[PDB]
Amino acid sequence: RYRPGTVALREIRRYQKSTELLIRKLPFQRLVREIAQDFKTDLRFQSSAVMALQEASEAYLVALFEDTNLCAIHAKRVTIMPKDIQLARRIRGER
Amino acid sequence: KPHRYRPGTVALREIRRYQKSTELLIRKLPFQRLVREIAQDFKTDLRFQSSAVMALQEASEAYLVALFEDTNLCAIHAKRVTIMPKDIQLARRIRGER
Amino acid sequence: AKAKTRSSRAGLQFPVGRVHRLLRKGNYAERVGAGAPVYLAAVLEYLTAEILELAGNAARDNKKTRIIPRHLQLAVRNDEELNKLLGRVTIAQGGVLPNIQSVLLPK
Amino acid sequence: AKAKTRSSRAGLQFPVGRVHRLLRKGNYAERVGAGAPVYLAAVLEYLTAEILELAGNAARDNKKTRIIPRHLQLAVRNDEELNKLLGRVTIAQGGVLPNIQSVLLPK
Amino acid sequence: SRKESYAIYVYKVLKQVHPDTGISSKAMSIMNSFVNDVFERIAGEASRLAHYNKRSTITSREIQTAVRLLLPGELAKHAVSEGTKAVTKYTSA
Amino acid sequence: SRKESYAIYVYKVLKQVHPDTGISSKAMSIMNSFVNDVFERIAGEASRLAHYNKRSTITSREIQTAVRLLLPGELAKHAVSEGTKAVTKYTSA
Amino acid sequence: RHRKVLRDNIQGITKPAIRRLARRGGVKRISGLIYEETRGVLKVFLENVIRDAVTYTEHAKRKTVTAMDVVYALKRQGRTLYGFGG
Amino acid sequence: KVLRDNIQGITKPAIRRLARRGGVKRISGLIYEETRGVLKVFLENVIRDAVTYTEHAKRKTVTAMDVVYALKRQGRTLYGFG
Amino acid sequence: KLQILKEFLSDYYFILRQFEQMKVQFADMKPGKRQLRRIQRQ
DNA sequence: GACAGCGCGTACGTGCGTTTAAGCGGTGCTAGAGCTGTCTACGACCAATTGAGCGGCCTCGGCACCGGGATTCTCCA
DNA sequence: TGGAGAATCCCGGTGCCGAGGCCGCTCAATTGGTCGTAGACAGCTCTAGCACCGCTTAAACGCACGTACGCGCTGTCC
Repeated sequence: RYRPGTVALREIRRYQKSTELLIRKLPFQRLVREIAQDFKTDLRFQSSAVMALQEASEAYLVALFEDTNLCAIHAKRVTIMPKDIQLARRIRGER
Repeated sequence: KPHRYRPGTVALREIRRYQKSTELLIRKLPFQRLVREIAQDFKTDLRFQSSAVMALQEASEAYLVALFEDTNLCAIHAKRVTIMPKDIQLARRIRGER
Repeated sequence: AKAKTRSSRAGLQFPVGRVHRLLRKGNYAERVGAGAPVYLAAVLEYLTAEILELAGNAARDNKKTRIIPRHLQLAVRNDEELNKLLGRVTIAQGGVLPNIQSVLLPK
Repeated sequence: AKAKTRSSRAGLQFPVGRVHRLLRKGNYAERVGAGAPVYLAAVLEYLTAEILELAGNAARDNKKTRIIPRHLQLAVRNDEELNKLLGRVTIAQGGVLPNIQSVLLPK
Repeated sequence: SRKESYAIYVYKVLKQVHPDTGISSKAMSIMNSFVNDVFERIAGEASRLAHYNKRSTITSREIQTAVRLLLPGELAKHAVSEGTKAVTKYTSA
Repeated sequence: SRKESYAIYVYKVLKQVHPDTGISSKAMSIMNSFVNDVFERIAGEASRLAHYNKRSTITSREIQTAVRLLLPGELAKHAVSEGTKAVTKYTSA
Repeated sequence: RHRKVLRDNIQGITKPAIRRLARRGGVKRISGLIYEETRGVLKVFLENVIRDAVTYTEHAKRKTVTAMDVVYALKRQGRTLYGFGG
Repeated sequence: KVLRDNIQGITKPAIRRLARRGGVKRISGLIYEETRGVLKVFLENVIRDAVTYTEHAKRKTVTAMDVVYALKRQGRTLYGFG
Repeated sequence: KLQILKEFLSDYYFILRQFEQMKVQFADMKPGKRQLRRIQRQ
C-alpha cells in the first residue's frame, strides 16, 4: 500500500499533463436541459453548444480550485473547506 | 495615574470616524508632486488640470480602500487581527492583476 | 398645426428628439426605428426615478434638504440590484457604508 | 490593367482589401483612412508570427509536427505579455500549465 | 459655447418623486455621468445585437432584449413594463 | 455558403516561420477567433478615439495610438516599428 | 411530443469527477463539505449564462440554441473562448 | 528642474488613516512600503495611458477627461467629472 | 610614441563606439530576444 | 497578539471487489436549420418654423459652524 | 459591580454664497413632405435535433480502516 498523498501527486501530474474533458457528457446534457427548463419550454440544442458549455464550466471551476487552494495554503492548511471558496468568490466579487 | 485607553479601542474610534466621514485622507501637494514625478517619465514639460489631480486622487484612495478591505478579509480568514503584506499580495493574486 | 413633443406624446420627461439625435450621431447602426428612443428614454426615467427616490429617502434620513453625493453612495450601495449594476463604479466623495466585521469588535 | 494587391504593395500577407471592406462595414466611423488597413494587417501579422512561432516551438518540444490546441495554451500561458493580453481568455481543450506549489511536495 | 446635459430633466423628475428636496451640483454631475454611461452601455450592446442578426436598423425589440441582458430580474420586469406602456402611449397617440 | 475565414493567410505565415509544421483544424479556427477578437478590440478603441477628439475618419495616427494603449510595452514597440515600416513601404510604392 | 421535467441531475455530478476536477487544480486534500458547495456554485454559473443564452435564442425568434449564442453570452461576461466560430 | 522621491510624501499617519477608513484595526510595520509600491504601480499605469490620450490629442496639458477615460477603461469608472 | 598612440586610438575607436551604441541599444535590461525577432521577422 | 509546540482524536485517503450506467454505434424520424422570391411601408433626407434649452444674472436660504451645556463609552474598581 | 474622565452630542444662534429661480434669444426639435429599400414573411426545402435500442465496458459505488490532519490551547516574547 502507498502512503496517502503520493497517489494524489500521481493524478495531479496525470491530469495536468492531460487535457481531455473530465465530465460525463450525458449527465451534463441532462443537467443543462433541466436548467433551461426554467426559462422557456421545449428548447432544442446544438451538441457542440453543449460541449462548449461544458468546457466553459470546467474552466471556471478549475480557476476556482486554484484560487481556493491559494486561500487554503495561506491558512497553512492542505485540506479545502467551503470557507476558502466563499472568501475567494467574495474577493473576486461574486459574493 | 494617567488615564490611557486599551490598545485597539481607539482604533475603533477612528474607524467609525472615517467610516462616517467622506473626505480625503491624503495631503494635496505631496500627492500632486508624486503625480508630477511619475508623469515626468513619459513626456517632458506637461501641464496639469487641478481637477485632473483630484480625479487622480479619488481613483487612488477608492482603489486602495477596496484593497485593504479585501486584505482584512484575508487576515480574518487567516485567524489574525494584524495585517501583514502577504495578505495584500495574496489578495492581489486573487483578483488577477498578475 | 401646433407641434407636440414626442416625449409629451408618451407623457415623458426625457427628450425623445435629443436622444434620437444622439443615437443617429453615435454611429451605432445604419438605421433607427421610431419607437426605440422612446423605449430607451422610458427605461431611463424609470431607473432615474428609482435612484432619486432612494437618495431622497437617504437625505431625509439625515435631516437635510439637498441631495449630495454621499447620499447617492449610501443609497446605491444599500441596494442589492443597483449596486450590482454599479458594482464596477466608484463615486466621487462617496465614502463607504460603515460596516465593522464581528470579530473586529472587542469581546 | 494588371492589378497589384495593396498587400503586395506592402509586401504584406493579409488581404488589405478584405480588411478595408470589413472596416467600412463595421460601423466604427463613416470614413476610413488609407494607411489604417495597412498598419492594421501589419500589426495583425506581427502578432500572428509572435504567437505561431512559440506554438511551433512547443510542437517541436513535444516531438510533434502538427500544432494542437494544447500547444496554444502552453505558449500563451508561458508568456508574460501575451498572457496579460489574454488573461481573460479561455481556450477549449487547453488544459493548464503543470505547476505545483512547493508546499505540497513531499519531504 | 454651449454645454448640453440632462440636469433639467433630473430636477423635474426629482420634483416628481420628492417635491421637497434639493440637490448638490456635484451629485448632479454624478447623475449626468450616470445617464451618459447607461445610455452608452445599453446602446452599444444593442448595436452588437443588431450585428449578430445582420440587421441594419434599430428597433425596440433588441432594446427590450438588451435591457433584459443588462438589467437583472425585477429591475428588468419593471423597466420593460414602463417601456411597454410608454411605446404604447406614443403609438396609440 | 461562401463562409469566409483567414485560414490560408495563417497557413502562409505558418510556412514563413516553421515551413515544415502542421496544425490542428480546431486550432486553426482558434486562430481565426483570435485574429477576430484582436480586430474588434482594437477597432472599438479606435472608433472611441475618433468620437473622442471630434474627428470623423480613422487614420494611421489613431490606429497607432490604439496599439499603444492596448499593447503592453515591448509588444507595442515592435508592432509600431513594423507598422511604420509597412505604411512607409505602401506609400513609397 | 415528449416533454418531461427533469429532477436532480446535479447529483449526476459524480464524486470522482469532482475529485478529478480538483486534481487538475492540483488540490491535495479535500473536505466532504466541498462537494455540495461545488454543485451549488456551479449551478449558479450555469443559469447565469444560460439565461442570456436563451435571450439570444429568443431575439433571433429562434427555437434552437446556437453555439454563437453561448459565445456572445460568455463574451458579455468577459469569459472569452476561442474555437467555435464567432 | 528635476523632481524626486515624493513617494515618501505619503506619510504613515495618512496610510493608517486609509487603513482605518477601511476598517482595519492592527497594522504591520512593513505595510507602508508595500502600499507605496502598489500605489506606484497603479498611478503609473493610469498616468501612462492618460498621457497617451493627451499626446494623440496634440495638447500639452493633461485634462480630467483623459484621466477619467483611463480609469474607466481600467474598470473603475469615476462619476462626477463630465 | 605619438604615431604609436594614434595607432592605439584608431584600434580602440572601433570597440569604443561599439560600446557607445550598445548602451544606446541596450541601456535597459530588456528581453532582447524579441529584438532579435525584429530582424528574423524582416 | 503572533507564533510555535505538542498531543490527540477524527474525518479524511487508499484499495477493492461489485454493480451499473454511461457510452456506442445502429436505427428511425420529424421538426425546424437553412434557405429564396417578392412586395410594400417606414425611415432617410430634406425643407418651413419655432420653442425650449442654455447661458447669464440676482437673491435669499439651507447649512456649516461655534461653543456651551447636555449626554454617553471606557476603564479600572 | 460603581464612579471618574474623556468623548460625544445637540441645539440655537451666527455668517454666507450656492442652489434656485428667471429671462432674453437663438438653434435643434418638430413637421410635411418625398423615395427606395430593408425587412417582413410565407413558402420551400431540408437539416439537424431528437427518440429509441441492446449491450458492453469502463467507471462509479459501497465500505472498511487507518492514518495522518485538523484543532485546541498556552506560554512567551516582541
